Amino acid sequence: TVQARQLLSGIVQQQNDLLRAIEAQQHLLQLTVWGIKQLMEWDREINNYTSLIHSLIEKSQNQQEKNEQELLE
Amino acid sequence: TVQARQLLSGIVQQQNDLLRAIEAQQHLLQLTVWGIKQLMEWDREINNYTSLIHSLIEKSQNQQEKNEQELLE
Amino acid sequence: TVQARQLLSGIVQQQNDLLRAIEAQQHLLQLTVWGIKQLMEWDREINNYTSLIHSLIEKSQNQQEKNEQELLE
Repeated sequence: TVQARQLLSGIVQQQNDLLRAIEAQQHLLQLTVWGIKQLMEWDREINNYTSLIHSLIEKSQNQQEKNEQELLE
Repeated sequence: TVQARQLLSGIVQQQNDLLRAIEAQQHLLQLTVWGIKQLMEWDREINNYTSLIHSLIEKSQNQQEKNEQELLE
Repeated sequence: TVQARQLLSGIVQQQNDLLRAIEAQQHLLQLTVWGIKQLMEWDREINNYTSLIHSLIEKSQNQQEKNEQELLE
């Protein structure tokens, strides 16, 4: 199981890596939006997805914390 | 195995969470492109990667559906 | 184990799919930044996160290579 636990641990870790990646690109999308916005429904679509994506990140963060707990058991 | 199935199920779920996150940031990138585009090769690079990324999302969506089936077995 | 190895292999694969997705959206964020930039601290925040995100992609790429090796064992 030790080697078994190893792979799953690097999968769980890799998922955390990906999530932080996704969060970091969010910070960047927000900036590009700000930039664009310094220069209609477009603003509406932006908010609909921004909310959606902040929603999905939260869920993932939560699921990440549970997967790491079930792995530590 | 029940607890074993549990972790893998939250990993599979987390992967779905990440994919939808990635898709939602795509909707947002498309919008920022539109925004930018309301104001050369740049347009070419945009299309090359847009296609690439829609390609990768499709594959992932497919692989997500298979991982969820192999887990339900 | 064969079926056991199967799921984990599609999870590892799915993670690669997601990473390449994330990298492809990076190429696109860079382009939208360039676009925006053709037209203050904003430039600083851009670099801080760009670095951060290139950092996270590297780590993930490395972790992807290890997970695929531990799975091939």
